[PDB]
Formats: sequence, structure tokens, C-alpha cells
Amino acid sequence: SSQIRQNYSTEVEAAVNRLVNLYLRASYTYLSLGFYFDRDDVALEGVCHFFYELAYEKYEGAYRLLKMQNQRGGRALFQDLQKPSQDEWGTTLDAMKAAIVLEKSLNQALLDLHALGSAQADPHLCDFLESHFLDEEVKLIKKMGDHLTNIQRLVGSQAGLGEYLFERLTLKH
Amino acid sequence: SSQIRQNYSTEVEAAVNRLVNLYLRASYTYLSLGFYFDRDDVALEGVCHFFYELAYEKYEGAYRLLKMQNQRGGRALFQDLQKPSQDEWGTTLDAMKAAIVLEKSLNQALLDLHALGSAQADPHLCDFLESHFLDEEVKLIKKMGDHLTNIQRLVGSQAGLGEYLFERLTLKH
Amino acid sequence: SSQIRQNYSTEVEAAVNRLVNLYLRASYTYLSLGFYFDRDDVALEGVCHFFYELAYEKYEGAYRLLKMQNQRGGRALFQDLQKPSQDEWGTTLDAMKAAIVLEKSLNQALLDLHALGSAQADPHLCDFLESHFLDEEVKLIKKMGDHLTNIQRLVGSQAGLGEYLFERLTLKH
Amino acid sequence: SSQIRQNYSTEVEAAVNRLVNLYLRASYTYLSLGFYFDRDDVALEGVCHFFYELAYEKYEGAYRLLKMQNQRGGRALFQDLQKPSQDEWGTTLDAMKAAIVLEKSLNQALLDLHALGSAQADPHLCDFLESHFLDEEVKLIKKMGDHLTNIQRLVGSQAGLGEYLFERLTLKH
Amino acid sequence: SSQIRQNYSTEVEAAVNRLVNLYLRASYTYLSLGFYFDRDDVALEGVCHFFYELAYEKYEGAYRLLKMQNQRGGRALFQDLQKPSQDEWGTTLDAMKAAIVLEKSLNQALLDLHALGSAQADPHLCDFLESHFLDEEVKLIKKMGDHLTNIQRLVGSQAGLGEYLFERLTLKH
Amino acid sequence: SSQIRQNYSTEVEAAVNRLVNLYLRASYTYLSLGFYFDRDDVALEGVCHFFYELAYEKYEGAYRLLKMQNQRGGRALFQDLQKPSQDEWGTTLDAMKAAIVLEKSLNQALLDLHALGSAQADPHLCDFLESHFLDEEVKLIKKMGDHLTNIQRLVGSQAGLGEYLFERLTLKH
Ligand SMILES: [Cl-]
Ligand SMILES: [Cl-]
Ligand SMILES: [Cl-]
Ligand SMILES: [Cl-]
Ligand SMILES: [Cl-]
Ligand SMILES: [Cl-]
Repeated sequence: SSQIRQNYSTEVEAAVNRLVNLYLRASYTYLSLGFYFDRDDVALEGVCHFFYELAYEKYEGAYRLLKMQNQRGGRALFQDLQKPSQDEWGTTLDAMKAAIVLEKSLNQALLDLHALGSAQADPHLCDFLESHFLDEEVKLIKKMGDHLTNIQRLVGSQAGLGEYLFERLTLKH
Repeated sequence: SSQIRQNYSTEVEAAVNRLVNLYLRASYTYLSLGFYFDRDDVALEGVCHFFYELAYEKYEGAYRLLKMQNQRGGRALFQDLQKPSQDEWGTTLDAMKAAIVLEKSLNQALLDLHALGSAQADPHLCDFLESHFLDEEVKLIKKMGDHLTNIQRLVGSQAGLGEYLFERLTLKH
Repeated sequence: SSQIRQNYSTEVEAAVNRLVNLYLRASYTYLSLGFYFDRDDVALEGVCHFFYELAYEKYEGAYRLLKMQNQRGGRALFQDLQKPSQDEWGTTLDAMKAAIVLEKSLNQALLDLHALGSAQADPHLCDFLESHFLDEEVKLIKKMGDHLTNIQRLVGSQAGLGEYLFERLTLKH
Repeated sequence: SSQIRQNYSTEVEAAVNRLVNLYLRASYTYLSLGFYFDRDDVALEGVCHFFYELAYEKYEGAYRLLKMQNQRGGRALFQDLQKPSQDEWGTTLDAMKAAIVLEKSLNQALLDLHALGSAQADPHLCDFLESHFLDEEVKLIKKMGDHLTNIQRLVGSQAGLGEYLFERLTLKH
Repeated sequence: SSQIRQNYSTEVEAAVNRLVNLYLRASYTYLSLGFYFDRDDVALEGVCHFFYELAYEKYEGAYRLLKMQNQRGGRALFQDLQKPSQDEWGTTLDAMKAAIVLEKSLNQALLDLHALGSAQADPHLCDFLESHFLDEEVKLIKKMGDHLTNIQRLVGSQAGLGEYLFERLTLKH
Repeated sequence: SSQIRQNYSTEVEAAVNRLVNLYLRASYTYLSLGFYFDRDDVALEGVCHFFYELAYEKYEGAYRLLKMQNQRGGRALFQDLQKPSQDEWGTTLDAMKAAIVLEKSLNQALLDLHALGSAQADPHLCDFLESHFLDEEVKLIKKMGDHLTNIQRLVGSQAGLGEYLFERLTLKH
């Protein structure tokens, strides 16, 4: 069949197509989070920018997986993309809790694919994930944990004040 | 309900959410077209770049609709995104024929929304489509028609030669 | 014996010396391919430049292995270098088919050495190959597969025309 | 407990805290080596600079481990730091022999932690060590071995002359 | 014994070695304070930077003492370094109270060494401390007192809000 | 047969292919000499650089011969390349004695080919060797003779000292 494929299992090829769907789902989730915080009755610009940047980051992860699929001689296959889990995302705290749950689900999927690649003795796959995904994910989850702690300390007796101050003084606008 | 909404019908709000889904579907279609032409057994770089640029253009149309939805005080609602119509896209000619069918479907959806806005006496909506969508679509469909004519004249007795030459001498690589 | 050697097996040391011989053999093969396409009765400058650049790339892989051998405290040992498999390399298509066979043989040798290093719990060796060899090889084999597809589509009824056009419009001159 | 911790064993967390202590011990050893060669009755500036730079390099390795500990959601724990093994370090040859023994002890600790991470299927840990520690250590031990050979060839009949010349013509002052 | 030593008592030499240990202990304390505020469940970047800068300042004080010891012809002697007094440092207020207690202990040690040097008629020692340590310490303790007053005024009814605001609007991030 | 060949004997064509093998053998010899002096138990950087530069110079002589072979319409033919005469090269003096023996063997081969070209009344060949090879060889052999005299004068009673000093003060590092 393939003129270039070498040491690239059907199991890894399939798992890469599934991981693309997970990253595009995550990208779509962040697009929805961004436009919720852009609503005139929510109006938290720095929160909107935080999640819009993540929509782009997750799309770029999908793009790198698809590029690698073709570099290895697998076939990119696209499936339907489910809509995000919510239409309205609550407070900045609710949204950042949803985001860290989403990132730990992507991180577990990365770790599971790395374990498959290790079992299949596919060092190019293992290095690819180590070099472009695992540390990106650890650093993002650490950032979200930092943000969750600062959001939680600002709730106090005065949730609205804390939510304003976090968006103004931690996030970019 | 909304503090800003003025002269913005529920019919237009719903039709804008549907049009976002159509543009994101089109974006996803172009992502698939791009990665098909990137395959080592297809390998037409200028065709890959043509369709990848359209994936971005259609995403940007979805983004402008969502921005406008919030500017008017409607609620952005995301639905599932169906996968593209094909997994393999045939020749450059097959792909460019699929692309012009897709663009005429987006153009008809734009014209239908403009007619709804005109019936609802919503001049901001009508101007928005006139200023950011209708001419973009006319110019792209003219470009695709130009390309289809040049692809068709190169088929001759020697399809492979013509497909190479079109990618090398008309498309960007 | 060695003042610096640590966690560096005799098996890996020997396999690194063998891999140097394989890369220098490959370099010599590409020098022959380059000078064949430089003949006045072949005269395909872009094909000559493609293979001459690969002679340098394979020499550089041999040089990095030898540097690493000394960094680990092994002893570089040189053996005779067999001449290339052919004196005349046929068409650009014949030559590019020979080149992808040669690159998949180097890639398998890399994967076999990585497996030895993994079995010997030699993470410096494994990372060295992951960081400087495995992706270089995947990217080159993808490029050759792209080129083989474009060469094959240009054969048509008119092999000479296709061979000229590929050298003029894809390769660098 | 931890909001960010994922795939991070208590065994690795503890071993990282121990490795921090080993690197800070090594840093302190190099601070002592540097100030010994700064004595007016020793007075080998290039030897002082060599070991002072290593005090900084080992401190930076401790700092990167502590940063990573927090990125993974482990708890940095500091323990007492033992003083260096000697108060006086003898000749440049004695000092460079002590330094290579110290670096091979750090390298073995790195390899042992990498093996623990591999057993615990912790690819982020394994990649972290591969990317920031293993090659740094191989390159430093090779440099020290080079220096030991040049110091040994200069002993001759005239140790003082050789020790001066090595400091003047190989080390930086 | 020493070719350069002049007017440099054994009492001062010993007291300088003890003061080095006190400054390295203080440096290690500030390294621990810095990494505590870097935890994802503490996450006060400006507090982390404040204490990390002090780890460097205290290390530099140790380095200047060791340099001076050799300039005078004394022998630098290193002893074990005890770990910091706490593993967890509480609130920014708790940490800044611990820091001013630590700085007043270093200041008293400086004053005691100055008194020893004065009793031993060692004007080089006395001037050294006056020129590089006493004013540095007065200025730092004044800064910490300023910070303690601003932290205390922000506790109010809403400790978390005050702790965020102090880190955002007084400390550097 | 050849459309361009004119005044180019089969004897010269064959002798040029043999001379290519001699120059590639010499290049390989210098690669081995370079990596021997890079060993941590040899560690003479300026000696390593001297011989590595000669590996490149001899490769370039082979390349110019092959270019000229095609310019004249002869056929480049590659044969097996024997490994270098030694695996270990002894002292700098031993290595430089081996190198001058190797260069006088290349110089005699150049002179023999020039005599063949003169007998065959092939002035292009004779001028080619005069313009790109004979003086290069005379100048290199003079340089090596200069180096041998300086190495010999430094042996004295203290071989290691002399070998260090020559590498430090004559060769490039
Ligand atoms: Cl769903
Ligand atoms: Cl569908
Ligand atoms: Cl053979
Ligand atoms: Cl101890
Ligand atoms: Cl203690
Ligand atoms: Cl032989």
C-alpha cells in the first residue's frame, strides 16, 4: 500500500485520528467559552481573550497531529465534531474549572497514546508527543491551577468585585 | 431580557447561528481537502495551500458572524458539526468542482439571510452581509471558475502532466 | 579502562560503529548518484543537486555518530566502505526509487539501534537518536514519497518531457 | 489533594527532592573548590573560574528540578545540606579527579531517576531529564576527561611548571 | 604561615566563616520561600519574585565574605547548612514576618562582627562591613517594614482580596 | 559514444578514477586521525582540527577530479574504499609522520598522472593538475615538514610537555 509507511501501526494511526477529534472538540469548546465571555451581559474581555487563545492552541495541536499522520503515511480521517458540553459557562471560576477538566482529559489521551506507542516500539511517535504536547499540557494545567487559586482567594464576601479584579489585574486586555 | 438588543428578530438570530454552522462545516471540509493533497500519494503542494487558505477564510466568516451576533444582543448557540462529505477528494478537478458547489451553497445561504433581513427591515444585518460576505463570495466563485477552466483545458490526452503543470504554474508553492 | 564511560554497553558501541559504516556507504551512494546526473548524456542539474545534498546529509549523520561515540567513551573503529550498488542509475524515477529503499534501510538501522538502547536502559542513546536522526529520516522519506508521486504522474506517454519538467519545476537549479 | 497533579507518583516526587539535595551538595562542593584555588598560596585563577562556573551550573540544575516539581504538583521539601567532603583540594589533578567522581555520582542519580520514571510510565519526567540533564552531564564528563588527560601529560618531572601551564593555556582567565 | 596575613585575628577569621554559614542559611530559607509561593495552590508570583531576589542577595553577601576572607589571608571553612525553619510559610504576612526576623538576626550578627573588629583594631574589617553590609541591611529592613504595614492595612474583613491586591499592586510580576 | 569527448585517452580516464579512490582513501584516513585526537584519553584539539581540515581538503580534491572527468566526457567509476592503515595513531609525531608519508604518496600519483597526460599530449589534463593539485601538495608537504621539525625539537626529556605546547602554541584551537 504506502510507499513511505515504516514502523507505523494501524493502532497508532487510528488513535491519532481519534486524538485529532478530541483536540478539535476542545478547540470548539474554547470558541464557545470565548464568545460567552464576549456577551454584553457577561463582558469579561480578559477571560474572553484567555479562552480564545486556547481555541487557537488546541486547533494547532490538531494540525500538528494531522501533519504527522501524513508524514508517517497514515490516512487522516475526520469524524463528526460534537458541540461543547454547555451553551452558558457560568462564572469565570466555573469556566476555569471546566477548562482544567478538559485539559486533564487531553493530557490523559496524550499519555494513553504515548503508552500505545511505547508498547508498539514506535519511538518517533513517543518523541513527537514528548517534544510538542506533554510539556505544553503540563505548563497549561499549572497555569490554570495558578488561576483557580487566585480566583478562589478573590471570591470572599463580594464575588462580583473579585471577578472584575481578577479579569483586570491578572488576565490580558 | 437584553439591554442592547434593538430591531434584531429571533428569526435572524436563529438564521445567523445556522449560518455559523454552515461556515464551520465549510472550514472543516477545506481542512480535509488540504490534508488529502498533503498525502505522499497525492503530493500537490499548491492545491494543499489553496484549500488550507480557504479553511482559514471560512473560519474567519464564522468568527465575524459570532462577533456580530453578540454586537446585536443575540445568543451564539453551537451545534454539532458534521464531517465533510468525502474522505478522499479525487483529482484537483474533482476537488475544485466540490469547492465551487460548496461556495454556491454558502452564497445561497447568504442571499437567503439577506432576504430575511430585508423582510424584517434590519438594515444593519443587510449592510453587514453586503460589506463583509457577498462580494467576498462573488470574487471567490469567479476565481474558482477561472481555475476550473484552466484545469479542464489541461486534461488533454495527458491528465497527470496537466495536473502537475496547473499546480506548478497557477497555484502558490 | 575508560575514565568517562558510564552506562555505555559494548553492544551499543559496536552497533554505533556499524551504523557509521552504513551512513558513509549511503553518502558514497549519493556522491555516485550526483555525478551520474552531472554526465553530459544525462544532464539533469536539479537531480544532481538533490543527490549531492543527500551525500552531505549522510556524511553529517556519520560525523554526529562518531562525535557521540567519543562523548560516551567508546572507540570509533572504521571498516572498509563498499562501493555503491550501481555504476549507472537509470532514470530520475529509478534513482529516486533506489534512494527511498536506501533511506528505509537507514531508518530500520536507526530503529534497531533505538531498540538496543532501550533494552540496555541507555536513555542518552535513545534521546540522541530521537533528537538528531528519527524525525530527519521520517521527513526525508516523506519528501521522497512526494517526489516519486510527482515523477510517476509525469511519465504519461512522453517520459523525456516529464523527466525534464520535474527537474525544471520541482528540483532546485 | 492537588488540583493539577496527574500521572506523578509519590516515588518520583520523593526522588526529585533527593536529587535537588544532591545537586545543591554538588554546587556547595564547587563553591569550596573555587575558593580553595582563590587562596593566595594556591593562586590558580583559571582553575578557580572553572569550578565557580560549575557551582552555578549545579545550582541551576537544582532550580530546574524544583520548578518542575511545582509544575507537576509535587511538594518541594528541603533537607539539611552536608558540607563538602574536603576542606583543602590538593592539586588541580586531585581536584579534577574529585570533580569527575562527583559528576559520575550525579549522572548515576539521573539514570536511576530516569529508570524510575520509565517504570512508572511517566514520560514527561523521562523527557525532562533527557532534554535538560543527561546530555549536559555526558558533555561535562567528556570535558573533564579531556582536561584530566592534558593535566596528566603535563606532570612530567616538573609538576609545578605543568600545573601553571595548564591553568594559563587551557583554562579561562 | 600566611605570606599576606596582617592584622587579621583568628577570632575575626572564625566569625567570618560563621557569618558565611548564616548568610547561606538565609539564602536557602529564601529559596524555600520562593518555591512555596510558586506552588499552584499558593500562586503569588510577585511574592515568589520578592523572596527569590533575596535568595540571590544573601548568596552574594556570602560570596563577598569568602572573597574578603581570602584577601586577608584567612581560610574559608564550610560547615553543614541546616534546612530552613519551615516547609510551608503560611500567608504573605506570615512569610514577611519570618523574613524581617531573619534579616534582624543577620543585622545583629553584622553588628557583633563589627564590634569584634573594633575591639581587635581591624579597621579594614570594620570598613568592609560598613561599605557592603550595614546600609544594605538597614535599607532592606525598612522596605520589609513598609511592606508589613501595607499588608496589615489590607487584611480588613477580606484577607484573600488584600493578599491578591498587595501582590498585584506593590510587588513586581 | 561520447558527444563531447576529445583528446581524452582511456588511460587517463582510468588513472583519474584510480586517483579519486586514492584521494577518498586519504580523506577517510584523515577522518580517523581527527576522531583519534578527539578521544578523551588523547584530547589534543588543535591536532584533531588539523587532521579534520585535511579530511575536507582531500575530499575536495576527489570532487574536483570527478567534476573534470565528466567535463572531459569520461565515466566516473567508484570502487571499494579501504579502511585506514591504523585504528590508533600514537603520538602527534607518529601521526604527522604518517600524514607526510600519505601526502608524498598522493604527490607521486599526481606526478605519474601528469607524466601520462604529457605522454598522451593532453594539455588540458596537465594544466588541470598544475593549476589545482601540484602546488597545493608542495605547500602542504612544506607545512608538515615545518611541523615535524617543531614537534621533534619539543620532545627533549619531557615528551608530554612538548606535545601539549605544540598543540597549544602552533595548532589552531
Ligand atoms: Cl454532543
Ligand atoms: Cl455527516
Ligand atoms: Cl560491494
Ligand atoms: Cl558531612
Ligand atoms: Cl535544622
Ligand atoms: Cl585495507
